[PDB]
Amino acid sequence: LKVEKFATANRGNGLRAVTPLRPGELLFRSDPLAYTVCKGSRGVVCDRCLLGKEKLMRCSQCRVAKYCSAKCQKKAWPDHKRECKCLKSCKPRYPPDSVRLLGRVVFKLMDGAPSESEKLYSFYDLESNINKLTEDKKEGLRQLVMTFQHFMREEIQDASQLPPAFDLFEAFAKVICNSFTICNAEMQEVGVGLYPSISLLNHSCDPNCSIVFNGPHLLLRAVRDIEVGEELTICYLDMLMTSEERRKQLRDQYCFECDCFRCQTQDKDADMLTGDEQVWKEVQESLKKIEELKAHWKWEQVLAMCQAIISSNSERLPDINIYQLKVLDCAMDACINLGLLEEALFYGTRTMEPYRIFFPGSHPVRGVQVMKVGKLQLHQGMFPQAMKNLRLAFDIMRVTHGREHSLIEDLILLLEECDANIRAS
Ligand SMILES: Nc1ncnc2c1ncn2[C@@H]1O[C@H](C[C@@H](N)CC[C@H](N)C(=O)O)[C@@H](O)[C@H]1O
Ligand SMILES: [Zn+2]
Ligand SMILES: [Zn+2]
Ligand SMILES: [Zn+2]
Repeated sequence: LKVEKFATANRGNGLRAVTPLRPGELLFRSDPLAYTVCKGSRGVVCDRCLLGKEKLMRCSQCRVAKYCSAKCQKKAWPDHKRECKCLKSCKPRYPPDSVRLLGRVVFKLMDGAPSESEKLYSFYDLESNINKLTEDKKEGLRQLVMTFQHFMREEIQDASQLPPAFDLFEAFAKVICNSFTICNAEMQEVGVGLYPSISLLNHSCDPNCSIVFNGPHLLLRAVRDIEVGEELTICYLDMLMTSEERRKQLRDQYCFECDCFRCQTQDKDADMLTGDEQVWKEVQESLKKIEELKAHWKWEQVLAMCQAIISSNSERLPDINIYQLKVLDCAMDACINLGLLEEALFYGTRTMEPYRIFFPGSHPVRGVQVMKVGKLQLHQGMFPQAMKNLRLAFDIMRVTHGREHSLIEDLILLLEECDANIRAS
């Protein structure tokens, strides 16, 4: 093990390097203690492997769980067995993701075989911040508790049917500040899970580690050189957020004030907020709907909304503005999913310099973005350009993804195809 739990001065438990670490070094890997497909991806991706398919087969008993294959259906049965009847009874209604997630967790906790996901830190070690919650938040938790009790009612009727140390209210509180959003290879949000060992990592806006998902599986890597004893951190948040926005989310969701170098010095805020507030505020507001559509894989609607914004703001709002940038990114992704590849490259190319600015060093989201643009270029026959970007994507993803991630093999195949096309030209 290259990492260990320790007690920090002022931020609870954390994780630290046992040995010197190099960029790209694998620190930990884990399957989830428990996970579920997220609200917007339900029925779009396989329940088990979280990969999207034109044809998924519904579970016969609930008609809610969907799978890409008989293999996935079977492997998922232990996790699905006790929720099947609960999902069935409430159809077409469907519980919040956290409720479905904790529904799985409670039966997992009764397995006598230790979960690998809990090697460093267990579900019960998870921070709940109970003494820090606002009254409005505690009220929302009590609403969640009631929803769980009703959702689970065919399987569980009383507290005596779960481990004594398990407390439903504190379990929802643990979920708020220890959940991971599982992303597919293209960085679309597809699931949510608990990975208790990985929950040990404290947050920074300039982290020395990063996580990536390959299906439900999580890989933790160093993303720069790290010294013996140094605290290991990850960034909890989207990079395309101002310091005021990050501070709000970290306060509201994680019960802390971020005092990192970036937050203290408003690092990159001026570039993020390029252009006129009266113009970009309208983009920010429009993104609420655009992001929700994207989360539900509604690509035609996303594209329509983004095109309206991109065309109307072209004379006034620069692409480096984070709101304009998010709209370009959504537009690109909508186009890729609809097979509008020339248009996708048009939007993706415009994201390149801002991504270089806002995702410094080695960040998996930038590696994936560069790979997407490289692949589009190769498709469009722009071989020298594609080759530079595919190599750049490799320079990044070798660190952020590593050779244990299946996307690296995919990338190598594109570079070989591009190379062959160059030699043939
Ligand atoms: N940069 C930070 N400054 C202060 N508290 C932090 C920071 N990052 C994480 N935390 C705390 O850690 C919680 C989330 C946990 N996943 C991390 C490990 C946690 N410190 C523990 O003892 O279990 C947050 O909700 C905060 O309570
Ligand atoms: Zn599957
Ligand atoms: Zn079922
Ligand atoms: Zn910060």
